[PDB]
Amino acid sequence: LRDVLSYHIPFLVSSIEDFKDHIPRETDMKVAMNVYELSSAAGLPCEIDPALVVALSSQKSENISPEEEYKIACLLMVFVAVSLPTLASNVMSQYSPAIEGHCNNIHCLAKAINQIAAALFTIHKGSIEDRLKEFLALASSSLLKIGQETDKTTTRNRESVYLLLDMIVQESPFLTMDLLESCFPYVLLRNAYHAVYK
Amino acid sequence: VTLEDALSNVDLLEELPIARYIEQATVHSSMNEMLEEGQEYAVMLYTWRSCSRAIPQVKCNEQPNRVEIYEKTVEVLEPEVTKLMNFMYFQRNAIERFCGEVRRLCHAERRKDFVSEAYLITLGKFINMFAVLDELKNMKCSVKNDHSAYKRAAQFLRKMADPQSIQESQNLSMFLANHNKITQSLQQQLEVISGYEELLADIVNLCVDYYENRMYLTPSEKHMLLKVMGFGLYLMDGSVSNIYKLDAKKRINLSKIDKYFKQLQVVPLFGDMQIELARYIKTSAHYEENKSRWTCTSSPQYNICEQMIQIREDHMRFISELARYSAQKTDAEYRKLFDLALQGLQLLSQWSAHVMEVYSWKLVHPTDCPDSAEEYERATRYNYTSEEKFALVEVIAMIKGLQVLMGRMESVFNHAIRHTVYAALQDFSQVTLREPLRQAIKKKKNVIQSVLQAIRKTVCDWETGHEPFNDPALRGEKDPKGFDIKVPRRAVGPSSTQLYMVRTMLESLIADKTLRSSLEGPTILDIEKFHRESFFYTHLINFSETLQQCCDLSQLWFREFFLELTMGRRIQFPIEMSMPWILTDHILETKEASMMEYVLYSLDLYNDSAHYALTRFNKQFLYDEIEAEVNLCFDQFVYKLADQIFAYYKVMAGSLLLDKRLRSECKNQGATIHLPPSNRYETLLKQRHVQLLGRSIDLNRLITQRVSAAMYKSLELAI
Amino acid sequence: REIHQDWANREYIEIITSSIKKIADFLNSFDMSCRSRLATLNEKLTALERRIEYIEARVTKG
Amino acid sequence: NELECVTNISLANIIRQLSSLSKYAEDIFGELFNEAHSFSFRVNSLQERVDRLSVSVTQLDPKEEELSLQDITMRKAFRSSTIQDQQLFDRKTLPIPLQETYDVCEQLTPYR
Amino acid sequence: MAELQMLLEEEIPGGRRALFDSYTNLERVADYCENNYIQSADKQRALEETKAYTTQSLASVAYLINTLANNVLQMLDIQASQLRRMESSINHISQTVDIHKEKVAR
Amino acid sequence: QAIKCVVVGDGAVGKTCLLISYTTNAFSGEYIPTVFDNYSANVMVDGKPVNLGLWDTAGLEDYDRLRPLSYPQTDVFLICFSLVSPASFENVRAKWYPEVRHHCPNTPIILVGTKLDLRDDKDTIEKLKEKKLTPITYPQGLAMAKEIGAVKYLECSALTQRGLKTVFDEAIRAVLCP
Ligand SMILES: Nc1nc2c(ncn2[C@@H]2O[C@H](COP(=O)(O)OP(=O)(O)OP(=O)(O)O)[C@@H](O)[C@H]2O)c(=O)[nH]1
Ligand SMILES: [Mg+2]
Repeated sequence: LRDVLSYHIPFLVSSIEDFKDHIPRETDMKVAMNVYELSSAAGLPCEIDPALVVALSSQKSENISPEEEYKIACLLMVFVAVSLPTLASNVMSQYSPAIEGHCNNIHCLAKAINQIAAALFTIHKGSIEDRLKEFLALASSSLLKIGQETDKTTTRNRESVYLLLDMIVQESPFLTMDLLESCFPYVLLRNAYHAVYK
Repeated sequence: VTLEDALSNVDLLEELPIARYIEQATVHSSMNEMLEEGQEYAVMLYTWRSCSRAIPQVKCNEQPNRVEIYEKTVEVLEPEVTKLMNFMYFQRNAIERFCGEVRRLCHAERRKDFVSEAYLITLGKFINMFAVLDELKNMKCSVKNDHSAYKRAAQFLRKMADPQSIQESQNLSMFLANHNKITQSLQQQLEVISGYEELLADIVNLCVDYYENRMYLTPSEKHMLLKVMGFGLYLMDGSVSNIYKLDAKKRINLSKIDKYFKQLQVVPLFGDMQIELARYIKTSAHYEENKSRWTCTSSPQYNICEQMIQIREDHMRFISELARYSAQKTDAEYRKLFDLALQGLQLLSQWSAHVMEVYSWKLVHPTDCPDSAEEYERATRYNYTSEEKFALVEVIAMIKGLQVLMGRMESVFNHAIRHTVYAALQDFSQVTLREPLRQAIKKKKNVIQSVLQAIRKTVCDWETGHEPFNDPALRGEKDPKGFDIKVPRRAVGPSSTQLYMVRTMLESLIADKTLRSSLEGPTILDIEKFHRESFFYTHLINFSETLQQCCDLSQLWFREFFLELTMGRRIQFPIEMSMPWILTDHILETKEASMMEYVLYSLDLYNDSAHYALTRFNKQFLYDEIEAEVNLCFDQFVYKLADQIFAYYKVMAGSLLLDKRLRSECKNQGATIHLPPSNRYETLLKQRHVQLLGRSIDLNRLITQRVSAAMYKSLELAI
Repeated sequence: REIHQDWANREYIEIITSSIKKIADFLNSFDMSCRSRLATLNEKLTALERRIEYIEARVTKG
Repeated sequence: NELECVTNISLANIIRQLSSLSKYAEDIFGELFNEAHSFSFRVNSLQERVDRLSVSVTQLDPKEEELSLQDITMRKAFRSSTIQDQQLFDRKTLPIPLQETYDVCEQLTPYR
Repeated sequence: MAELQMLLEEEIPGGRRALFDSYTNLERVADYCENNYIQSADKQRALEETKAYTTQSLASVAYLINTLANNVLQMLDIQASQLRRMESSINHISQTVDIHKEKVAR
Repeated sequence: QAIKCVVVGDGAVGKTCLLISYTTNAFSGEYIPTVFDNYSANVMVDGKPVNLGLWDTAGLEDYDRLRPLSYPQTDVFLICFSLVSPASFENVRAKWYPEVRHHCPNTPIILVGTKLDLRDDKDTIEKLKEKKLTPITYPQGLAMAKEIGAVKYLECSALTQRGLKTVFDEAIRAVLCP
């Protein structure tokens, strides 16, 4: 949509780009959401998707309270991170250069985690950078653990999960390569890339 | 103003976004100072270049500038004869001292007295220094020609020369004339002494034990042991001593040496030169009639391709174990850091040894490629395959990746190492030595008393500043049942003098009635356990120096030895035959995605070579040559990288925009369009810290300029 | 005894040397970080300089 | 005691190392300041250019626009700057610390 | 704006001058303490004096480094802010030019 | 691997210019007499690396007390005579054959001429004719070399370096192969 609209209504697209890019950070969330919704309608790549936030905000039940919902959201990332190493035993998790991903579509978990975390923690006001940092730290520790042993069946595709961590850091804007280097050397990722390419 | 206040200011920066061993100790130091001077004379010879070519030539006797061309040659090559005088004087004195030391130590007292282990290693390094210097003098040729030109010029000018000057000049010419003069002089002065073969056997036996038990941490020491063993064997053969008779007497085992030579055949002496360990055996006097005993001469395991699986597995497991270790802890944690640091250094040394040994073997074994080519071309360029080059750069990248990690943890490593050594030494001295002291006190063992007291007085630390007076061991009576003593805890390592003295005393207790016959089982078992565990304490204390020395790969560029063999028709080899460029060029031309990210690790080798030359060689023309080579090498690398990046992206866009139905129909017909293989230029593009020759280079800017020009050209072509 | 005094003095040296090493390590890291920030700043500056030149040429008359 | 003298020598060496560290920091700060000062001049010059352009562009009169003939190509086609940096590792562009490491080490045509 | 030129030509040159003065002081004090220890009859007092001097030097050096690093970071941040403001003005000018051109084409 | 070569002959026959040209690729005319000199080279012959130590001996009558010590522990002997000097040619028969053989009887001997470029020069041969001397020719050397039992007879010219690579190449072939 962005490519199509670029050569159709350049004036409106240019005004939107300037409006979004130069929006002050100190502004409230309501105005920012309005800008993102308009930006999304224009096809721009907003970091936070207003549509996801709106869809996720329509939920309620008997035992729902703000404090327990926040705890559930925080615990969801921990569960995902601890479950990530289990993919190493999957045969269909073989990364291939011809696909730049995996046959089981596990390379899209990076954007799924980022979008889900951003929407959940902007609804509940919780910080995003700190939460993502904790998720990366837990994932890095677990990924190092699984690679420590030498079981053939359990670690058949350990390289594939390593590339997933690299994808998570790259796609995530709140996460920088400096944090990954502190918690995960880039040497392992380099070796994984060589092994799969072979 | 105070240590605590200064530490707080520093912390703010971090948040920002017996007289018998005294006599031997003095002798050991004297030999060490001589070895350093010998390496300086060895470096002077290796960095020697023909200065006579620049001197103008005279074709007729009527030249107005004949006298002046001779003045010139003399000034220029005067500073070079003076150092030759010093070198000849140094080697003459060094041989005299070595022979005298052997004369002192070969007396009948040897049958009773034992000799230290560090001393024997020093002697081995001494003879190795003689061997390398002899090779440098023998192989070098420009030295003799330069001296001859200077002598002729002086004679023509008659620089008012006197009787002693001509005698010295004639002596130097003969000294450089004689083949293997150093070896012949040493052997002649050593054959007179009777029993020198026994001391040589002890040195060889010590080297075998060290090599077998992995008693080393740096590749240089590993190669030194083999060189010492080979040189010692060559010296043993002669008109007085025979190795075969000694072997039949069980004094020396030759099977172990043969197996080691078979496994490893080539070691580097100094610089690009190499020595075949089997050469010493070939030159043995008694080798002709007993050549069947040695099987290492006949020539299978240097294929680095098949040795990469273990390297990758070892690299991954160590990194995984280490990455989790990125306000006081238990001694177990410090011990784990001690073990991890030792394992990392050992792994780095093993990788470095593999790379260097493969390079040395390939150089010694040239191939038999066009009809016309230089020896360097045949030795390096055409002896390497694509798989071989990829493996070498992979090992180099792993070495550097682990090196940077260890350097970052240097602070934590240093604290753990210092804490562990202090605790182990104090606990051993204050507890493990109580029982032997009690036994010696109970039954008069004055000899044991002196050594134990010296060990417990040189390094022991007392919390109260004095030795307790209630110790049962001192009084000689058996201890109750505990008399527990709380040793102090701190992070500081023993001094070099203290560590050497305690080790010598500790290892003097254990020797081959003897002084070891009055000790029980458990007492010794701890003694040797500490003896074999404290060797690396000094190495680990200076972690930074050990790490850089272990990860040194500055010998992959120097080629002075091959330049001399070109008969002076070459100033320096072209960039095509240097190893770092070959590896980089091969990666770029092949455009292999797997090895794309390893190119940078193959280009910073120039930094290591430049640092080694400046720090050790103390020469400048080598640095200038490095900069000139890098100047064009980087430009070629940038040009190729930009061109392939632009082509790869352009084809990707074209294929991505192409219709899929047409592609499927073409594939069914039999005219499928092959897709473009993916690459990994992502890391290269984002790089902005290409450090080379102490300079920061923005690779992104250069790639942007090339791509911008290419895009403009394409648009103009389209129109 | 002199031995205890030597141990204390050497401990003083060890902590001081460690402090010196920490300062040097931070100094190197700070130099690298500032240079990277400096490099990216230059990249934007040159891009702006090119863009303004293009705008001036587009609008200049004669 | 010789131990006291050895310690004092160690303290003197520590002072020397601290002084060396001070120099290793002074050169870095000086180099960065000199480089950043150049960027300040470049930014200031660009600011003046933009201000002039803004004043010029806010004065355009639409009636003043004129178009040339369709068959006129005499206008000088605009060309963008294409300066590609090269010979990067040159002796002149060497860091002062390398200079001290250089000069410290060791260092006939008319009659040929 | 004024604070910029203030730290350009008042802060960094002063720090470099302080660093040079510190270097000379470090060399002079080390020589004095060593000469005092050899000459002084009492050695413990000399040992304490040099310990105080080295601690003072270390604290001063760390303080100088911290202020210089903070000043450099502050200077870089304001430069980046100026650049971002410049980019917005350029974009507005470019947008103004392109609408002006379309009106002439229409 | 290492071959020791000593060159002997009459004075002013071209042994220094010969060795200097081989090692440094330069020539000269000045005559600086030589009590002793040393030169070295590293060349590959028959596909193997060979180190060539070269020893220069004075031929002047007076300096006969430093010549004998260069003889022992040698591999090959080089005898050089000037093609434009019959006196040097006969000295090989009168001497330099017994002198080398007496000190080293079982060592191979290489005999090669010198000053080949001057053999065809008319000016030099004419002046030799005023002395009633005639230059040596190729067959004469063949007979002399056969008489003294040398391996080969070759000819050289340092100025033109026409046959100066061959003489050293064949000298190594004389010791390493047989
Ligand atoms: N034309 C010509 N002249 C030569 C040649 N070789 C030497 N000469 C000249 O001969 C002179 C003396 O000959 P040398 O080569 O010095 O003789 P040498 O063998 O060293 O004998 P000594 O007289 O004992 O020193 C030189 O100064 C040259 O001028 C040659 O190949 N051609
Ligand atoms: Mg001569």
